[PDB]
Amino acid sequence: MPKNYTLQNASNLGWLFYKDYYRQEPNVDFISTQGKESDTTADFFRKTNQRITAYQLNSESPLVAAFNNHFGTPLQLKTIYPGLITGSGLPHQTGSKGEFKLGFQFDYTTGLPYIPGSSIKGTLRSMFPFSLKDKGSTKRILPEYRKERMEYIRDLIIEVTNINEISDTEIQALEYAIFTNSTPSGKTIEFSLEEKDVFYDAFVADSKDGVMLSDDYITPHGENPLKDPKPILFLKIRPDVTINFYFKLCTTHLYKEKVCSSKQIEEIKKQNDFSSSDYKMITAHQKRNLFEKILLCIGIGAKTNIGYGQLKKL
Amino acid sequence: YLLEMVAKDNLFKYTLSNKNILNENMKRFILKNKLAFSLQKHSGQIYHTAMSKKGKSYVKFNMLLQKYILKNSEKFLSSVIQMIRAHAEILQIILQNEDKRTEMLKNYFDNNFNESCHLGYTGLFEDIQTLLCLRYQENIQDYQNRNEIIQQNTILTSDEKEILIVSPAMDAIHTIFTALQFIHFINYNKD
Amino acid sequence: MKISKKQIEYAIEALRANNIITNDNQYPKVFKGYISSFGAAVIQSGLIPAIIFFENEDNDANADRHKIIGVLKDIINAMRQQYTVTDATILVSSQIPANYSMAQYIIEHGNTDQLLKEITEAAVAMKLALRMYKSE
Amino acid sequence: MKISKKQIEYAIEALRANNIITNDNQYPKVFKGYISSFGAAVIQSGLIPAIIFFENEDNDANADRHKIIGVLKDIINAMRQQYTVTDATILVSSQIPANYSMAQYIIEHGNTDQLLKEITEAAVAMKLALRMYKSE
Amino acid sequence: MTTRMYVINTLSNMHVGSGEVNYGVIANLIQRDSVTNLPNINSSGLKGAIREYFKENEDLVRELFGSAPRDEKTLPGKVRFFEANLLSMPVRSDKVPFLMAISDEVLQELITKMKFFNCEEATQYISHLSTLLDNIKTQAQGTDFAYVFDPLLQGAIIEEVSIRATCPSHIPLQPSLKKLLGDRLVILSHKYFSILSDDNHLPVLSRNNLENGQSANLWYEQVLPRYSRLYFMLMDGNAQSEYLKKFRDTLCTPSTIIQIGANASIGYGYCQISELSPF
Amino acid sequence: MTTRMYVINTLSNMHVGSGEVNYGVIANLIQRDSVTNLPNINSSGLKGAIREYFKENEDLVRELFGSAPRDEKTLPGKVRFFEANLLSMPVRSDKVPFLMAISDEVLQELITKMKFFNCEEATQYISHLSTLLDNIKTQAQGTDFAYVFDPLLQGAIIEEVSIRATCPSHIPLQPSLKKLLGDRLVILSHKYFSILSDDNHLPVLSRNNLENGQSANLWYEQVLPRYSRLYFMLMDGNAQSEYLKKFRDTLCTPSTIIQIGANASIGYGYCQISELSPF
Repeated sequence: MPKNYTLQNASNLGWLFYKDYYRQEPNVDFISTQGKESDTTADFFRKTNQRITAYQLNSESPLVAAFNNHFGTPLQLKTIYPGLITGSGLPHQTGSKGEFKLGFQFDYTTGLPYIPGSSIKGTLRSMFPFSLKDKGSTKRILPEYRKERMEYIRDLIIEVTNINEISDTEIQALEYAIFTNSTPSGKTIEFSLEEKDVFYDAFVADSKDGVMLSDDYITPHGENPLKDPKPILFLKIRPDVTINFYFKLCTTHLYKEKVCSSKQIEEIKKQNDFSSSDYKMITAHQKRNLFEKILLCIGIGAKTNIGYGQLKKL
Repeated sequence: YLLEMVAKDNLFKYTLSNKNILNENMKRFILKNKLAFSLQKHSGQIYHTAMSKKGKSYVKFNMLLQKYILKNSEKFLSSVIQMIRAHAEILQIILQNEDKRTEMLKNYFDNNFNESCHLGYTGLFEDIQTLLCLRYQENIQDYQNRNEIIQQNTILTSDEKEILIVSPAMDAIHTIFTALQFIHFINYNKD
Repeated sequence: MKISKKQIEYAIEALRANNIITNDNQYPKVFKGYISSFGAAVIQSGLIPAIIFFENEDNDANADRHKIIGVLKDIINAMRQQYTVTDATILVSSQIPANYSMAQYIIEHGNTDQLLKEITEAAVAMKLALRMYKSE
Repeated sequence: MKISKKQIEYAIEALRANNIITNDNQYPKVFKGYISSFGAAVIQSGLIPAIIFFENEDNDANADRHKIIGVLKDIINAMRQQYTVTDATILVSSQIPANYSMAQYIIEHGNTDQLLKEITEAAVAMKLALRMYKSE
Repeated sequence: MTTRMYVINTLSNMHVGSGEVNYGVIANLIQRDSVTNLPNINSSGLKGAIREYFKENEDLVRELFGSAPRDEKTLPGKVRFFEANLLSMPVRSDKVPFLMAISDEVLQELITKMKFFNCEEATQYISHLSTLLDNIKTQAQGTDFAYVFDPLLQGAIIEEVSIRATCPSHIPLQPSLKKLLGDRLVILSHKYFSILSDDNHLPVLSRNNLENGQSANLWYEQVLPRYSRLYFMLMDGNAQSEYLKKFRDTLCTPSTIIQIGANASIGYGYCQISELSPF
Repeated sequence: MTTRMYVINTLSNMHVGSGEVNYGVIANLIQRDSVTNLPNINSSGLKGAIREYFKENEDLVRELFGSAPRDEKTLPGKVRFFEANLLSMPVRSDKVPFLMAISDEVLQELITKMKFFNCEEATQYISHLSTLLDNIKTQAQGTDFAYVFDPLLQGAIIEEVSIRATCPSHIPLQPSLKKLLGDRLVILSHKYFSILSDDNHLPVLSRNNLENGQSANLWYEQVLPRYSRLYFMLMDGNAQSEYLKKFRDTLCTPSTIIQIGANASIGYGYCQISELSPF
C-alpha cells in the first residue's frame, strides 16, 4: 500500500510481480488476440505496474537493519542510471501490451529486490584469471583470457595491499582460496570456520527520496531496418539507490606460492627458516577493497555491456 | 591329513589307485614340495590352504608375513581381506585374462580402495597383487594339464572329479585370503 | 513425482498426432526449448500466464508453438479417459473439448490444483518423450 | 544382489563392444559417474525416465553417455541367451532388436518387472566390471 | 534436562538438497519428510552442520558428537539430534509482506511430538496449543479455513486468490504462542497448506553457468524461504554438564549463526537456533 | 498370562540393518521378514535395545534378559522375545497427511498368530478381526480393494500406488481395532501393500561424508517410515513376578522411549511400547 515498504502495510513485491500480476478481473481479457492488444488490458497492467513502482524504502528500515545485524557491516554502493537488472531471464510474459516482459529477482519472504550471492560470486570471479574451465571448447580462449585477467588482478592487488610483487602461481592460489576455498590442484586445506569467504545476497537498502523500482524500455530494431521495432518493457532498480553488499571475508596468508591457514602460518613464522619475501598477506579489509574495485570496474546484473548495474561510492 | 592327503597330493594318487586308473600318465602329474596349514579358530571356522615351496610364491608369502605382522612399522588394512573373499569371482576373471593380468589387477585394487585412507597401504596392495599373480602362475603350471586329463577320464564319478579338479585361480585367491587372515589373526588383540 | 510409462505413451501419441514428430521420427529442434520454457513459465509465473503465452498462434515464432498446448490437451484427455469411478467423484474426469481454449477451460473451471498437477505431469511427459526422439 | 560372474563377463564383452574401453585398457573418466548415477536414476525416478535420460544423444555431456545404454542392452541380450527354456519359466528369452531403442522396447513390451530386474543387475555388473580398467 | 525443543530461524534461504534426479523443471529439490512430505532437515545434516560450527573445540565435539571419521578409536555420540520438521513457512500476501503459515495438522504433529518426547516446557505449550486446536476445529466445522489473529489482516490473500483470510473473534492467540510460531500467524487447512507447500509452489531460484560471459548451463533450485521456522528435538545423553552448558550457551546466543545445507559460499542456509522459551 | 502382544509405535525413522552387501544403489538395507518379506525387527535387536534401556537396573536385566556377554557365570534369559513384524505403515495421502496401511494378509497373519500363541486378550480381538476380514472379503468379491472406515476419508489417494480408497458402509471398525491398527486406517489388497512396502517405495535417504568441505563418500540408506506400527509376542518363563511387573510398568509407561536400530545419535528408531488393551 503506497510508499514506505514496511512489514506492516505493504504488498509483497514478488507476489505482486509474479502471482497477482496476471489475475483475472471481471472485464479484463488477455487470452484472445484482441484482448492482449486492447487498452483495457493496457490500463490493467498500467495499474499493476504503478502498484509495483509505488514503494519506497527508508534508511532505517527494520528489514535492512535486520540484514545488517545478521550479515555484518554492509558495503554500500549507489546505482548509476542505466538502472540495475537482475534475474532478467526469468519467464514473465503472456504476449500482452503494457506488461513487464522480463523477469526480476525478488526475495520470496521479504519481497525486497536483491542480487543473489551466486551472482555476486560469479561477477567477482569473472575478472579473475581462473574463472574459465579447460573443457575443450574453451581451449582457444583460455590462454588469452588468463593473461589479461592476470595482469588486471595483479595491478589490483598491488593497488589494494602493501605487496610489491606477486606471481601467477600466487594469483592462482589466492583466487582458488577466495572462491573455491581449496587449492588449484584439487585437494583442500584445513581452514578454520571463520577462514571462509561467503558472498551473501546484496539487498536494496535505501531509496532516499524516490521509489526503488522503475519501468524501462529496450526496443530491438530488427535486422530488417524497414520493419516495425519491438518495444519491450521491464522492471529496473532506480538510480541513486543504496545497494548493501554483504560479505564474510577473512585474511589470506600466502607463504611461498601456496595458501596457508592461520594455524599453519603461525608455525611457519615460528620456524627457524622464514622469508618475509615469501610471506604475503591480504587482509579482509583489503579483500573487501579489491571486491569493491572490481564491482566499480565491471558492475553487477544483466545487460552490463549495455551499462546496467554500475556503481559509485556512497 | 594335511601332510598326507593335501601336502603330498595323496588324495589324487589314492583316489586314482582305488579305481585302478593310476598308470604312468597320471603319475607324472603328482605334485610334491607343498606346505599345507589349517587354522581352526575357537568357533569352528577353518582357514586351510596349500602352496608350493618351490618357486617365488613361497618367498613372497614369507616376506609378506614378515612385513605386515607387528613386532612386540608397516600398516595393515583389514578391509582388503573381505574384498578378496567377496570379489573372488572378479579376481578369477582378472587372473584368467592372461594378456593384461597385472594391469587389470592393479586397476581393480586401485579402483576399489580409491579413498584417501588407502594411500598409506599401497605397499600392501602391490605385495598382494604380485603374490596372487605368482600363485596363479604356479597353480596353472602345476594343475592345468592335470585337471584337463582328469576331466576326460571315462570312469571317474562326478564327485571324484569335483574333489580332484583344483581351480588354478580360486586356489590362489584362497591362499592369499588365508595369508591375509593369518596376518590379521596374529596382529589384532582383543583390547 | 514419478512419470508413468502410460503417460509417456500418451505423450508420444499426442506428439505424433499434433504433427510434431515427423513420419521419420524426428522433430524440429526448437520444440525442446519450447517445452523447457513452458515448464519454467508454469512454475514461475503460473498456469494462466504460461498457457496464455504458449496458446498464442500470432507469435511470429520459428515454428507452430501452439502444438505443445495441443499435445498438452491430448495428454490430459488421455489421462482423464482412464479415470476410475472412485476418482471421478473427486476429480473432474470430463474430456476437454477439442475446439475449446485451454486457458479458457482452466479459467472457467477456477484454478484448481487438479489442473495444475495434470499440466505438470503432461509437461514432464512431453519433455521425456521429446528426449526419446532425434532432433533434426 | 550378489556378484554374478557370468554377468560380469557379459559386462566386459559389452564394454569392449560398445567402444568404451580403448585398445589400451582405459576409458573416459566420466563413464564411472554415468554407471554410478544410472542405478540411482532408475530407483528414484523410474526406469523409463532414467533410460530416456541416458539414451539421449542430444546431451551436453563430456562423452558419449548413450554408450552405456547400448552396453546395458548387450548385457540384457546376453542374459536372455542362456535362459533355461521351459513351460513354467516366467522369463522371456526374446532378444532385444538392435534397431529398437531401449526406451521403445520397454514401452512396447509392458512387462517391466523382468526388465527392471535385468536392468538393475546389468547396471551393477557394469559398475563392478568398470573397475578392472584405468580411470583415465 | 534430557529432551529439549529448538526452533530454527533461517536468516537466508535454505537448500538441504535431497539425493534426487528430477527430470522436470526443478533440477535440485530439497529434502521432504518421509511421512508428511513437508520440508525438513535430516538429522544427519543438522548434526554435521552443528559439529562443523563447534569443530574448533575438540573436546566439546568429541564428547557431544563423537569421534572423527578418520580415527583409530571411535567414540559414540552422546547428544541425540532429531530431524528438523517444518513449523512455520512465510507466505506472500497483499495486505502484509509475509505471514507465518502453520496448518492444523502441523499443530497436531507438534502437540503429539511434545507429548511423546516430553520437552522441558512442554506442559503449558501442549495445553494452550490443544485449546487453540479445539477452538479452530469448532469454528471450521470441516470446511477449509484461513484464520488470522489480527483483525487488520482480514481478507488477506494467502499466496493464492482462493485462500482468503478471516478473523475468528473467539480464539485468543497467547503471546508465547506468537513468539513460538511467528508474529503474523495464519493457520490453514491441510489442503491449503499442502497446496502452498508443494513442489509447484515452493520458491524456486534460477542459476546458470557462464563461460567467458556466455551461458554454458542452466538449472533451477528449490529453496526453503527465508525466516522459515523448523523445530527439532535435542536429547542429552550421559554427557558432561560443563560441555553441555557450553554447547547450549553457544548455540542459543544471538550472535551465533550456523550454516545448514548446501551453497554455503553463496549465502544459502544461515540459521539462528533458539531454545523453547518458558510459557 | 505367559503371552502378551506389544505394539511398537515408532516416533522416528527406523533403520535396522541387515548386514547384506547390496552392491547396488542402496548399500544399507533394512531387515525384512523371512517368509512375508515385510520390514521387521529381529528379536535379537529387540532384546538388545530393551536390555540397553534397562542396563541401569542390573538386577532386572540379570533376572530377565540373562547374564552379560562377559561374565564368569552364565545365566539364560527367562523372557522370550519374539520378532517384531510390521503391523501398519504410514502411506502418503492427499486428504490427510498420511494413512495407516494394512493388508488383508497382514490381518490374516495377525489372526493366525493370536490363535497360535493365545495372547492375553486374544479371544475378542480374533473374533472381531475375523468378522472384519469376512466382511472385507464379502465386499471386495475377489477384486483389488482399498477401504477406509471414516466417511471423511472416502476418495483418499495413496501416492505410491495411484488408487483411491473406497468406503464400504456395511463394515464397522470397532474402537479397540482403531486403537490397535492405528487412526486413519486403510485396508488394501496384498498387491497394493507389497508395492507400498518394497525397496523402491520405502524412504531412501542420501548421505555423504565431508572432509574440509569436500565429499569423501556417498551412500544411500533406506528407513522404515516414522509412525509405523509393529507387533511382537512376549512370553515369560519362570520369571519373578516382581521384576516382571516392574518390567511391564516401565516398558508401557508413556514416558518410556526405546531406541531400536542404528543411527542412534541422529535420532533413528525411537519407539514406544504398549500392551494389548482389553477389548
